[PDB]
Amino acid sequence: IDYKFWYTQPVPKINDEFNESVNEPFISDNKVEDVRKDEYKLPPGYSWYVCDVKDEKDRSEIYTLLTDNYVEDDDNIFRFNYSAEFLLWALTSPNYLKTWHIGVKYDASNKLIGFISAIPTDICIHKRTIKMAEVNFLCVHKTLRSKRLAPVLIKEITRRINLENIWQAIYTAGVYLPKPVSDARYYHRSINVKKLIEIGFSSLNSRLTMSRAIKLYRVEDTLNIKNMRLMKKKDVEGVHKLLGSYLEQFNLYAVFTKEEIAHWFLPIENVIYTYVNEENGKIKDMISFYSLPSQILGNDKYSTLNAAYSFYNVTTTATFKQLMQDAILLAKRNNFDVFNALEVMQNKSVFEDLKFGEGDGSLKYYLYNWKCASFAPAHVGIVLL
Ligand SMILES: CCCCCCCCCCCCCC(=O)CSCCNC(=O)CCNC(=O)[C@H](O)C(C)(C)COP(=O)(O)OP(=O)(O)OC[C@H]1O[C@@H](n2cnc3c(N)ncnc32)[C@H](O)[C@@H]1OP(=O)(O)O
Ligand SMILES: CCOC(=O)c1cnc2ccc(OC)cc2c1SCCC#N
Ligand SMILES: [Cl-]
Ligand SMILES: [Mg+2]
Repeated sequence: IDYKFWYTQPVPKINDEFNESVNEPFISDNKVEDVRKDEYKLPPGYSWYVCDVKDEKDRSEIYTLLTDNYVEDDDNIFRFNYSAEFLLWALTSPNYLKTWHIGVKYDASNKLIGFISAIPTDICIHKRTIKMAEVNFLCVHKTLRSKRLAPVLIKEITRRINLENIWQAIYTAGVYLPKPVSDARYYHRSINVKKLIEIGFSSLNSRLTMSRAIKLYRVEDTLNIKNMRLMKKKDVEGVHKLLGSYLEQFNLYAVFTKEEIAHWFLPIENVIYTYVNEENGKIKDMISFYSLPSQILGNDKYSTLNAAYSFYNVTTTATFKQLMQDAILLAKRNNFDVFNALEVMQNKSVFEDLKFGEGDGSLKYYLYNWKCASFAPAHVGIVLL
């Protein structure tokens, strides 16, 4: 492809490769005073809108746009269906900016037809910590595709981020764009196998009959780490220490403050689940996963796939395998149908033993305005929503 938008942006060209001695911006010495103060032009009949995600009705508009128009799998079986409470959690992290939650309305109907968002975070890339924006939830209504609206949303959010003297961003996508810093496949561990077969995701064969599949994926309802329990506010200092220490080994990770640990990990039912093991007043192990249902397109029995996605997991008292077997059990106890994980951090090491299957996509990780060496996905230490 020609990437005629992306080639105007400060990202690597498709054949660029940089060695470990290079870890810097494409464009440095940027000046906030020089940033354009005018909003980017939209086509006639469309207007910018600043969404207030803490207002239930604006949030509901974003929820409806994404439910009807967001990411589908390659096979068009599923569309992601982030909940409105999830959107509130994802977008109102510490020191978030309302003005980075950008909608576009079609004036004649007053309906939201496009969205993009970012939140601020400190990202460590090859041992250099940089303030970045983490961009997510880019969406154009399905009736307005291939009209070049996405570059207008990208340029408008870049402008507003640059007004805060932030000049780098991190983002992920299942599409290939110039140019990933790493690329991680999805893997899935079936929990409710019969439902996964019925909706057309999992398969059977003459060796693996339905009863044999159910037995294969059966799990014992006993934790390997007996005192794993939901995280509470008392555990924030300990989680900050256990996770922060663990993440320092990776080539790309977020540098969480204590306030960020409280926001990203304290549990919210049907949104984020974090469990900890406390021994002697120290947090020695943690499991976390978030809820991301998919709408099952056209299905008359099931409308929703409830899926848990692995977030951050660290063990110092058990094996990683035993930890992840406990995460699958915790997701099963919370009614999830499947447990999904990327091949980042230590995860790929347990996929075969814990009977995960390889999915069809991969998720590519990108930086904006940063040149550096790429690296294998076990050296990625960040999970975006
Ligand atoms: C310093 C601050 C920096 C801040 C900004 C950082 C960068 C943030 C970047 C955003 C990160 C978002 C991360 C995130 O949200 C997580 S990835 C999920 C993105 N959302 C979806 O896939 C939802 C369903 N699809 C859509 O809504 C549309 O297809 C979208 C809106 C995706 C494209 O709408 P469209 O109607 O299909 O297409 P046009 O308007 O005609 O636009 C065509 C151009 O858009 C480029 N494109 C397509 N998909 C992209 C994607 N996923 N990222 C980046 N760029 C993407 C494409 O390559 C082409 O450019 P090119 O001609 O050069 O090839
Ligand atoms: C059954 C296992 O879960 C998925 O395969 C799944 C479900 N819903 C989606 C909706 C949109 C979608 O867009 C790529 C993918 C999925 C996927 S695969 C990649 C995410 C994971 N795991
Ligand atoms: Cl322009
Ligand atoms: Mg378009």
